Amino acid sequence: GHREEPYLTEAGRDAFDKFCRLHQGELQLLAGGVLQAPQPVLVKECELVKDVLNVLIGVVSATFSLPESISSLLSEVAEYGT
Amino acid sequence: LQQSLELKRKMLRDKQNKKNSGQHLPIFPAWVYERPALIGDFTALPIGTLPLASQESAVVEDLLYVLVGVDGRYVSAQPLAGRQSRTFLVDPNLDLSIRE
Repeated sequence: GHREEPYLTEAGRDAFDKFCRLHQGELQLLAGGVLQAPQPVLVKECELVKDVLNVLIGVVSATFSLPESISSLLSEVAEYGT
Repeated sequence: LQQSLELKRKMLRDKQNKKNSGQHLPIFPAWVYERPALIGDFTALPIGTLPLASQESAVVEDLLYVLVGVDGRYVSAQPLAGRQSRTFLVDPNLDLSIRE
């Protein structure tokens, strides 16, 4: 056996997140320092759920002060707690 | 904390010169007021609270003490009763979610 070198559209959860930071770096190069969009990591899933459910109680957190599309998904429920 | 003894002396004098026929109105002895016992307020791991899942279990048992009158290891009751809104001092280096 010598398998079919993971076709892209099926191989994710590491290779897609690697891949997100690749297209992010590409856009940053096409801008050239004038974009500089970091933090393509961090953290986990369940603790983020307890975090956002805590935001509904008014609570402050590590990312709530007072890929990369989770900021938009997070704003939709952040403005609920405000 | 001591001006209450002045208050007790004034209300003592008021009832004393008012009701002049009976035997002397009852009093407590002074130590009942002077005890801190009767008022409800009076190896711990210096890791700087590293472990995130263990911080909840440590602070909640300090909470289980602080709900009923006892300063904790990480929470601590400030030495007022100057005022009446008795504030508490949590540990600085905590998870801010937990500290909040």
